[PDB]
Amino acid sequence: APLIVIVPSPGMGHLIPLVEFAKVLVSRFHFSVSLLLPTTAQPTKAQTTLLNSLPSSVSHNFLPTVDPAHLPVAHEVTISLTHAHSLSSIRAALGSLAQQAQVVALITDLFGTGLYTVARDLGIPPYLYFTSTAMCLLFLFHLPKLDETVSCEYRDMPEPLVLPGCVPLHGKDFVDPAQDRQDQAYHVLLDHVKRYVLAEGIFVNTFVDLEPGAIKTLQTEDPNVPPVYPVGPIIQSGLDDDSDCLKWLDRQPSGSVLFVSFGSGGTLSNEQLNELAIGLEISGHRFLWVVRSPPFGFLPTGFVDRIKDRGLLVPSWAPQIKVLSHGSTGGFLTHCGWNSTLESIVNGVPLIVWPLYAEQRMNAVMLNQGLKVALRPNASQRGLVEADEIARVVKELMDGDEGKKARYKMRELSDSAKRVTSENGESTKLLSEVASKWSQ
Ligand SMILES: O=c1ccn([C@@H]2O[C@H](COP(=O)(O)OP(=O)(O)O[C@H]3O[C@H](CO)[C@@H](O)[C@H](O)[C@H]3F)[C@@H](O)[C@H]2O)c(=O)[nH]1
Ligand SMILES: COc1cc(/C=C/c2ccc(O)cc2)cc(OC)c1
Repeated sequence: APLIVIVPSPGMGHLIPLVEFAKVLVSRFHFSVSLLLPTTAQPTKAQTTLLNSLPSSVSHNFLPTVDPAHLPVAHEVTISLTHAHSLSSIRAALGSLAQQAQVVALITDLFGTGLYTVARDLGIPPYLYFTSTAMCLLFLFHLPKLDETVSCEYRDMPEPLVLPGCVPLHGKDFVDPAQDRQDQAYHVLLDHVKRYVLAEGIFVNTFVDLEPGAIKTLQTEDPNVPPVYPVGPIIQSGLDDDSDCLKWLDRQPSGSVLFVSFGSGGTLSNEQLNELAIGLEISGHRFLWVVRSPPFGFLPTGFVDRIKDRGLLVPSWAPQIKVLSHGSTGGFLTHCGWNSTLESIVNGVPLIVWPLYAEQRMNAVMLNQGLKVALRPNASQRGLVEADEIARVVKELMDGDEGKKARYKMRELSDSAKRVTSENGESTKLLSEVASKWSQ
C-alpha cells in the first residue's frame, strides 16, 4: 500500500483538519498515512488521545522537540520557526520512510512550505492542504503585489480591496498577521506565500457552489499559481465521548435554539461574557451556550436561575456536530473559524458572526456581505458588544425576516454541500482524480 506523509504545523487547529484529511484518504483509497509532528513541547494528553484513536492505517511519530533556546510573538512566528528548526528531523524521517516504503506524496498546511524543495529533490510531489476559504488563499496569492502597491498600514487604506469574484474587503478585516507590517509575523507570512508556487497542487476545504468567484480566479487569472482542487467540505463525523446537551435539545421546539460557542482559542473578557449573558436573557430566545472561564460563579447575579426555563449553560466543551445537526438548533453564534462554519453550512444553520483572530474577520465579511447567511452585531467604539445589540441580532436571526432570508440561503448551501460530497459529487470525483495519479 503506497504511503502519504502528512506534516501538520503544531497546534490543534492545524492538526485536526489534516488528521480528518488523513482519515478521508485511508477510508476512500488504498493508502497508508504517516503523520510526522514537529513539537515545541512533549506530547499533550489532547494530542495523544486524538492520535492513538486513529485507524491502524495512520501511523504517527512525534519528532524530537525543538530546543526552546533556538527561538529568538504571533503563532505564525512560533509555527514557522518550529518547521525551520525541525527540517533536519523531517528530512531524516522522510529519508528512512522513502527507503522502507513507496512515499507517493507529502502534504503540509500553509506553514509547511519549507519542505517543498526538499520533497522535490527526493522525488516526492508536495501538496498544500488549505484549511480556510478560496477567498483567503486568493488574498494570500495577492498579498505580495498588495505589499508593493499599498505603503500605509492596511487599516488606513480607506478604499476596500476588491479581488476578482469576491466581496469587497476593508483593510481592518485583512488576516491578523497583516495588521502590523513591522511585526515578524507579516514578513514570515510573505515568505510562506511566495513558496505556494512550489506545490504540485493546493487542496482547499471548500466547494465551487460556495466560492465560485474566488475558485474561477485561482484557477485562471495566473499560470504561475499551481492547480487548485476544491475537495470540501471535510468535517469530523462527531461520534464520540459526551453531556446533558442532546437530552436538553430533545425538549425544545424545532429551530428555536441559538447555539453559542467560540473556539478553545477564542477568549472573551468577564465583561464581554456578562454582556452576552444579559443579552441572551433579554432576547427571550432559547440557547445552548458553551461558557469558557474568562463553574459559572462569575456570571451575572440571578442569571443562571432566571434562564433555566429556556437556556442551558455547558462548561468548556459540547458535541458541536451533534448540536448543529439537531432539529432544535436554528442558529449559531460563532467566531467564524472555517471548520465551525463548514459544520454549520452542511447542517443548514444560519449564523451570527463574531470574529476574534486569524482570518475570521474576512470569513465574517464573506458570510455576512457575500453569501448573506450571517448577521453581525455592532461593537461600541471601545470594542465591547452591548447586551442590547446582542438581543437585537439574536431576535433578528431567530424570529426576524433577515433570519428567514439567511436560513433559506444557508439551507441552499446545505443541499449543494450534500450534492458535491455524494458518490458522484464534484468534490468526491476531483479528490479521487488527483489520488489515482498517486496509486500508480
Ligand atoms: O465546544 C466545542 C468546540 C469546538 N468543537 C470542534 O472543534 C473544531 C473547531 O473548529 P474551528 O474551525 O471552529 O476552530 P480551529 O480549528 O481552531 O480554527 C482555526 O483553524 C481554521 C482552519 O485552519 C481557521 O479557518 C480558523 O480561522 C482558525 F481559528 C470543530 O471540529 C468543532 O466541531 C467541538 O466539538 N466542541
Ligand atoms: C494568517 O492567516 C491564516 C492563519 C491561520 C491560523 C490558524 C491558527 C489555528 C490554530 C492555532 O492554534 C493558531 C492559529 C489559518 C489560516 O487559514 C488556514 C490563515
